[PDB]
Amino acid sequence: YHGDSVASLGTQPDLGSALYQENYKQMKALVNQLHERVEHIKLGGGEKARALHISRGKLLPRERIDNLIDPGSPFLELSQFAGYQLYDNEEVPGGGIITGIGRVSGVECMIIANDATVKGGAYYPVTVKKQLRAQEIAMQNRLPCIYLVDSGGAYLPRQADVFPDRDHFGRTFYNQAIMSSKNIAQIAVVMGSCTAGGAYVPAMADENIIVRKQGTIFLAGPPLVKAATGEEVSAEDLGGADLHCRKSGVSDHWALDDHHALHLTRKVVRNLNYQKKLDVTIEPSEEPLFPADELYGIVGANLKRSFDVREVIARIVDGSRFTEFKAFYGDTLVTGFARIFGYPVGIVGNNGVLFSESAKKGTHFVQLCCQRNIPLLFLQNITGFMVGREYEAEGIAKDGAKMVAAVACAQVPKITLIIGGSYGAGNYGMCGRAYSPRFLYIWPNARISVMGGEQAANVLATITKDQRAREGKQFSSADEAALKEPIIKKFEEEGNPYYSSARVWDDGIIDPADTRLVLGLSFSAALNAPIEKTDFGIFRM
Amino acid sequence: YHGDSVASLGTQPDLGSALYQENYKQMKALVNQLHERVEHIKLGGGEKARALHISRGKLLPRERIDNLIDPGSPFLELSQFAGYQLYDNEEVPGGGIITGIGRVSGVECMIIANDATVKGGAYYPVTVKKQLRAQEIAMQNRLPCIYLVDSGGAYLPRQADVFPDRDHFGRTFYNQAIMSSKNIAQIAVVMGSCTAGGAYVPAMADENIIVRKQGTIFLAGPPLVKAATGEEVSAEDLGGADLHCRKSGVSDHWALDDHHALHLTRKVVRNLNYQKKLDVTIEPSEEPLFPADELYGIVGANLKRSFDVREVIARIVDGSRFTEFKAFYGDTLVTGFARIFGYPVGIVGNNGVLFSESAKKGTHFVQLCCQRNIPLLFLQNITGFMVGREYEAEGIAKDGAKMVAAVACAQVPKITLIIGGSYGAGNYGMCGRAYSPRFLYIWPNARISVMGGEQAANVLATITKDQRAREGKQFSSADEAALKEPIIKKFEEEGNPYYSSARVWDDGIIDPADTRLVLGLSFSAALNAPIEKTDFGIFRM
Amino acid sequence: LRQYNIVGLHTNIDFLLNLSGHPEFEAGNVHTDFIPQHHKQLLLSRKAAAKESLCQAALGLILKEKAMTDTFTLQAHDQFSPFSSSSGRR
Ligand SMILES: O=CCCCC[C@@H]1SC[C@@H]2NC(=O)N[C@@H]21
Ligand SMILES: O=CCCCC[C@@H]1SC[C@@H]2NC(=O)N[C@@H]21
Repeated sequence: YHGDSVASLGTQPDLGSALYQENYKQMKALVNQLHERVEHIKLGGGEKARALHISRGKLLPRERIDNLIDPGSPFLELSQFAGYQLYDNEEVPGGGIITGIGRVSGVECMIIANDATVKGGAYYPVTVKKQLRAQEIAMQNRLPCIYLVDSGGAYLPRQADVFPDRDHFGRTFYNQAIMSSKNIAQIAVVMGSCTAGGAYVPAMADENIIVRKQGTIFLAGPPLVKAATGEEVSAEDLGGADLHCRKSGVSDHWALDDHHALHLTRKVVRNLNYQKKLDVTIEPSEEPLFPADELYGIVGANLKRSFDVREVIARIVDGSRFTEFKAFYGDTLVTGFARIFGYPVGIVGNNGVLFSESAKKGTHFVQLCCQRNIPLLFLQNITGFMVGREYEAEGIAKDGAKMVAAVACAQVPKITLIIGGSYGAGNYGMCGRAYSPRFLYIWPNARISVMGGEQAANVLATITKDQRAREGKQFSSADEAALKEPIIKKFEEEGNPYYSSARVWDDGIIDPADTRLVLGLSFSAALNAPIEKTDFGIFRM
Repeated sequence: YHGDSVASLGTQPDLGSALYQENYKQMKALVNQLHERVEHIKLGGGEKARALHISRGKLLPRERIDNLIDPGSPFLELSQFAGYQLYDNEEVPGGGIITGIGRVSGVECMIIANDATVKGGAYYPVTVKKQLRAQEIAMQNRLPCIYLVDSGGAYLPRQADVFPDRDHFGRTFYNQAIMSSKNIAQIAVVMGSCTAGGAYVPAMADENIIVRKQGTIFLAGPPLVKAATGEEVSAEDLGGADLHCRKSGVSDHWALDDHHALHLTRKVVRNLNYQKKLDVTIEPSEEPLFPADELYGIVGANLKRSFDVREVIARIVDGSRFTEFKAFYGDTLVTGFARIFGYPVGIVGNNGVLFSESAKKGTHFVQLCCQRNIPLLFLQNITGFMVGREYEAEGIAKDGAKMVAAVACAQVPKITLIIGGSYGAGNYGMCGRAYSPRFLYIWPNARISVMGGEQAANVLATITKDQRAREGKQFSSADEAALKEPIIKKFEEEGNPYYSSARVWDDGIIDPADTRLVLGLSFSAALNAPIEKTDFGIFRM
Repeated sequence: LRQYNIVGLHTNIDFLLNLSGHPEFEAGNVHTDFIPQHHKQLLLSRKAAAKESLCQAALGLILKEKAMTDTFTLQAHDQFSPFSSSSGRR
């Protein structure tokens, strides 16, 4: 029996209020800025590179994905801003690689396509990190991996940051071998040249497809062959679909053109003999009772002002229905049960400074979700931990550690959304990047750093005021901002969402109006893997 | 293909026959006696206690259950007669506690509610036993436990029978901890005062709900606080929803009144993320081909007369369809396959004195059901084992033991119904209380004891006739009934169904016309737990 | 007119039924002051409902709950459970 009437969250905001008008205007500008920057990244290398790419009969990388996925299906792209201003004078739109989750033949798959228009598809250090992140997502959720291979090899000027280390280019083949051993299909589509390590990708795949003339697979390229043995051979003769398809045997399928190869890929996925099974209970979906775009006015762009996280929850959960847990205890933290697109979810969101009661309340809640195998969603808007002599005497650190330890051991799928600040140990307790959430997203107004910019400035303003008061040479107020202004600028620049997203610290910057859709797609993908039993460590009582 | 026509059990009784008329009249009187006694127990403590209970704004205990379970759903109450005349001068209707199985939010749950109108909710020795029996049922069938806590603590005058032993009050918290470790949800609803051990129940629960002003939780009550420290504090200040909800943190949900708390409880169960799965094959249900009330005439109240157990079977199984196993071998025992409300069941019922062939036939049948994971139903109407020099020489004890040993090790759900006598070792072979049947019910005409009253009388009439014949002082016939009449009275009084049910030896006395419904509800609840593989001991061939 | 039914807004259906009921209209003595002259008769206050009608409404809530129970049963694996009955029997 599910006919019981229940209360719903959310309240109608005052659209006429000046605060709402200002907050909407500021957030809208950030979203517009985000949209137009993505439009530029959409163009990849540029008109000249794109014209050259098409002149060879090859499809553009994003057109390949459009044709690969099911007609009209949504595509969840990841880390669109990787490499954004990362390198001083080189522009690398999207890191030279496009990764995302889409539906192929009714199966959710991870798609990893090299962007040949960007630096000829060379692998920059960020390119390796983006690919490794995609492989990690695919393995944790048992998503088949499809590699649209069109690459130019490693970027020699930065080889030390690509080749040697554990998380360097070598790890890519290690991940392929491990996923294959777990029956997570690895499909490679050679739609271009692949050289040196690139040739290993088709070789390490379970099933492989190569285009008739564009594709080439050589461990040593023609330039190396000539230098080593003084022989002149074309790339097609050294590699090519015909040689590998008919003589070398490296090719499992032979494709006439890009369209044919994509059609073959869809057939390969259909033969995986895989059917999705859900471990969680399901209920019919319902839209939230409030418009999502109102989040612009409610949240704004000023992190100093505070808002009720329940308002954010009311606009993303099915029917704006929410069962709060321990509502009046540790009120700075909000925990409760809801449903997104029919899936059950336990939501943990910050509503102020973390206290001992808040940490205890969170630790209790996380155990409940793990016991019932309920996915967890974290909404990070932190401002730090309570600071005080009494709080330390009562083991706030001991309480805060309780939550870091429960969150780490939880085996239910975890998704983190940074809707505000993320500073210090508060990041760890709220399932930061270091704690392996299945996905991590940030809003365009977020800030992340070891501590807030002001705190670092004020702290230094104590150390050197002390330095010269205790030493005895006086240190004046103008000497204070020759100390504080450079610090605040640095933390503002390095805490910017684009700075965080340019490096792969999050999986993307998302428009707040799209929060519900992104969460729905992410949780749906995460449910492809069975939920395991959670084993906890010692709870330091 | 299930279109085969099959034979059906049952025959039309001779309604005009004098035996049927007499048997119907006697059984009807017993049922009417049972009904009116339950009506009195329904009233609990009485009008004055009930008026006082309502005057405090609290719902009556049975009204709480009505509001908790799904609208219109049946409620299977257990041990309604616990404490019936158990204590010399104290009336304890239902033992001061109401236990049963009902559907909450579409999930079968065990509900344990203290009856505050009975002795202020104090825990009598029978009260602990009734609660422990309910917890045992919930654990064996994986039923979530809901505690409607309104208690006054242990009954001090009888503390030695409540506190110390393994099956005493302490075991209640042990059961809660064990079920929680197995993911069997424990939900406590504090709708009144709970003191000393009572305060542990909300603390030991996975999720907890407390009413605004009625509920109070404290390890030490105000009276103990004053004696120990000489401080005067009200119960609300010492405990109360506000203190635990907001400061102590013992409370997970805060409720305005009894209605609000019950509404919250339904929400909590809906978030358990549980879905029932059946291990057995299912077929469409069908009503029996004969009226159930005819069981009154067929069975009667005279245990000396015998009836065909097949007649009882024909009036409870779907379509009165029954496949008998080894019909002509060991005919004193009836075994076969049937279906009740679509569930498959193997039925074992007595049709006379147990013989070596009957025990062997039963042992063979029980192995069949365990192999196929088929629930077992036992219909006990026993009169003893075959007595004879030849039978002992042929190992009747060896044969009888074969059945005791197979029945004990069987892991399929087992339900026992005593429709007649239950004496001696015949009780053990037919899955008595000692053999952990999931449920045990008795008809109002049943008798249970170590042996029949007459046998004990006759046996003594041999021992003392011998005592004085062998000693030499003559012992006359009038001396015989000064021996026999007290024995027969004792066994009649202690074998009465109310005597057996007042103590928790069975789960209730049920009207024969309700047998099919009770079995259907019981088997449905027992299927919430997966059926395990059966491991047998050594069969002494 | 009595079978014309509207829920969610106010309507003149009740006034029309009262006007058709009025005896003068049935006679055919119609004049354009009919509504002002018979204004008190045409607009009439609600009367208290009979206990019978209240019984029907109670049955309607009970039967609607039974339908809701039936809907859940169709989704459930245990379709034939005795608990899914709406018998309300102890
Ligand atoms: O060292 C200079 C270039 C020509 C010699 C390099 C040799 S060829 C055999 C071996 N394989 C390589 O890739 N490099 C060395
Ligand atoms: O013994 C007489 C009553 C007052 C003293 C009892 C003390 S108070 C501390 C401790 N806790 C109890 O419940 N009883 C003892």
